[PDB]
Amino acid sequence: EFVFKNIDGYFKIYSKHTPINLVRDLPQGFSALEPLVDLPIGINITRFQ
Amino acid sequence: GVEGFNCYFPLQSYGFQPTNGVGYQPYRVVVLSFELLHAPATVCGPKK
Repeated sequence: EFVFKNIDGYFKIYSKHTPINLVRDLPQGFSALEPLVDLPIGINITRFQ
Repeated sequence: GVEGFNCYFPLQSYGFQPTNGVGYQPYRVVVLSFELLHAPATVCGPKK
C-alpha cells in the first residue's frame, strides 16, 4: 500500500505491508499506514507510470 | 596550432617535483559551494 501525499512543501509516503488473500474487491478491515520517509521537496509531479 | 613569434602554448605544463621550494609546490584546492534554497539544510555538524 502506498499513499502519495504532498502537503505544505512536504512529500509524505506512508508504507504498509499486508499478507492478503481476498478474491476481488477491497476488504472489510482496517489498517493505518506508518510513515517511512518524509521528504521536504517542492515538486509539481504531473505524470507517473 | 604551432607556436610562432606571436604564438605560444597556453597550457604550460606544471613542473611539480617533490623538492621545488615554497610557491612552486602543488596545492590542492577544494571549493565547497553551498546553496541555501528554502529547503532545509542537509550537510553540517550535529547540534551540541
